[PDB]
Amino acid sequence: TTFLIKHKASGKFLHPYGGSSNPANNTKLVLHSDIHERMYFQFDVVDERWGYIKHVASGKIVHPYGGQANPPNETNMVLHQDRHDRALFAMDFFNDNIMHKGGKYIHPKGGSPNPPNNTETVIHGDKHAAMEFIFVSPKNKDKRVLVYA
Amino acid sequence: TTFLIKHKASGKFLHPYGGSSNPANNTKLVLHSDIHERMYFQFDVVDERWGYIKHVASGKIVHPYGGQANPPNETNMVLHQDRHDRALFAMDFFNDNIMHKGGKYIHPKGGSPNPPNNTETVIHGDKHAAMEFIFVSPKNKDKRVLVYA
Ligand SMILES: OC[C@H]1O[C@@H](O)[C@H](O)[C@@H](O)[C@H]1O
Ligand SMILES: OC[C@H]1O[C@H](O)[C@H](O)[C@@H](O)[C@H]1O
Ligand SMILES: OC[C@H]1O[C@H](O)[C@H](O)[C@@H](O)[C@H]1O
Ligand SMILES: OC[C@H]1O[C@H](O)[C@H](O)[C@@H](O)[C@H]1O
Ligand SMILES: OC[C@H]1O[C@H](O)[C@H](O)[C@@H](O)[C@H]1O
Ligand SMILES: OC[C@H]1O[C@H](O)[C@H](O)[C@@H](O)[C@H]1O
Repeated sequence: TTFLIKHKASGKFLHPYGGSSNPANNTKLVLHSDIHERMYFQFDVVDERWGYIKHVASGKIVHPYGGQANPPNETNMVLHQDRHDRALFAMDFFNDNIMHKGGKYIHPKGGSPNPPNNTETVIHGDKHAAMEFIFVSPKNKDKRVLVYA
Repeated sequence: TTFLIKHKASGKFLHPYGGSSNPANNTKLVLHSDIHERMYFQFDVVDERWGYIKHVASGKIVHPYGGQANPPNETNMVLHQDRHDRALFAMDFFNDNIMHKGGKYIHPKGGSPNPPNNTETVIHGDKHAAMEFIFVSPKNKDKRVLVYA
């Protein structure tokens, strides 16, 4: 299932910085208000809840920068071609968050409920309203879709 | 995906009372330690998180007895052949519970974390350790499996 990753508090979406159909390895993931095919994602299940968050246009997936199993707070989120267990996430559509295998979450850097366009996303352990995400239809940005199959 | 519904606190499983391969409509759902093909379930997605919890052997699905949209606390869980929106549940594999569309959860009657075989299950709004369930492989009762597809 293809979906948009929507920051719940702001309504902005996860994008590769620059919006390329083929971002280079280690391109940062940011929040931005635009909708287009280069901010579409899919989720590839690896082990029950755990899987890869895949940028549809390029096939690269979401990583903590440097590929840590236990990335520290403020580690940047990036896209990278590699597939390994340090790029595993769970798409928690009940609590509305995205958790890395190490137990921390994807946040907007700085934790704003209304981050401006091109705000970087990072790992952080905190849980609060400004780190919530919902997963929605590319044809209807208010319609939640099931990302697991 | 076929799975066992395992009460987390006790390790007992959801069964039709009596274990029939074709339980009559309104047969109660109980907790019991046995494993066999007549306590296998599947989840049929209807609307994102919402779907029907299907008894594999019979094709009947889980209902609150009486089929109310807002069943009160202590309403018995049963199997019934009917499909309608009052038989919609979400299988919350993040918080480890089963939620009815009306917002309440499946519980062991009376709330014991170590209830005896043939304990009835019921609707109740409370959240606590004794209403947690996990969804596991029929071939390995300790291995969580993804119920959504
Ligand atoms: O019947 C189920 C209920 O049993 C009560 O005794 C318990 O306090 C509730 O939280 C719920 O578990
Ligand atoms: O950084 C993300 C941003 O990149 C470019 O500016 C694109 O034009 C936008 O649509 C958006 O994808
Ligand atoms: O930035 C992410 C990137 O980090 C390191 O370079 C790892 O070796 C890669 O596999 C990838 O995880
Ligand atoms: O960078 C993310 C980080 O931003 C701020 O420091 C917030 O207080 C934290 O809760 C977290 O959201
Ligand atoms: O009530 C459930 C219970 O019913 C019968 O006793 C069966 O023999 C058991 O395996 C179990 O299914
Ligand atoms: O007990 C379950 C049963 O309850 C009532 O009889 C409803 O009308 C049926 O569809 C079914 O939901």
